[PDB]
Amino acid sequence: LAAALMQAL
Repeated sequence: LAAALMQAL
């Protein structure tokens, strides 16, 4: 999940 959200950066 972390990667799924951190793609924003």
